[PDB]
Amino acid sequence: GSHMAGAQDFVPHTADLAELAAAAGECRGCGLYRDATQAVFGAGGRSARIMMIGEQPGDKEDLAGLPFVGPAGRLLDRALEAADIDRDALYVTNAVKHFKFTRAAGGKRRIEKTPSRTEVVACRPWLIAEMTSVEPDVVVLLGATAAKALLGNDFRVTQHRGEVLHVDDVPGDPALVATVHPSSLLRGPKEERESAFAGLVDDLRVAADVR
Ligand code: SF4
Repeated sequence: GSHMAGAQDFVPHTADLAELAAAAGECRGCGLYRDATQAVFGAGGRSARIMMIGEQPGDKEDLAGLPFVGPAGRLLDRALEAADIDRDALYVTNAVKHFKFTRAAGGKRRIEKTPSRTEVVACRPWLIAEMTSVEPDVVVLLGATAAKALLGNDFRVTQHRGEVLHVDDVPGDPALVATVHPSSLLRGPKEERESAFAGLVDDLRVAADVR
């Protein structure tokens, strides 16, 4: 096998977020563009100092064209308010920008499926473009896929959670904070979810206090 070009062929020579988001709908960097409605790019402006990265769009994100609009987005807004963070002062995006899903005989119309490492690596040039555009001071990695996208396939959020990290190789050398994805707070033991929500708030407060 070989290392793929992925999305790089499709990223234009621009740091403008609107031009990048329009170009991302034309991306064929992996197979996910085929069945998805549209690219789900980031939301926010280049003056943000804090960038947050999730895994991929969900069903409602794919329909709306923006990240974190489903129930996960409600929980994200709850956490952000608890951490004194204005959502529109952030740039929020996802490691993978087309909805990966399965249809099914019966049941839900579209069932989210985990992006493979190949798709995360293929879509990573868009992340690099976004970080070049926004020049964030701190990046919050919401969940295991977003964290692995910038920190390595073998990165474990449980090993480093809440730490303020630096990778050798991300534009602008922001501080990075790996934390829980808000969707994980929709399922699991109730008191573990409340503990993990508190910890998410802690990690967000830490990210916002990074100078
Ligand atoms: S997922 Fe990322 S890489 Fe695959 S097609 Fe959509 S934009 Fe291009």
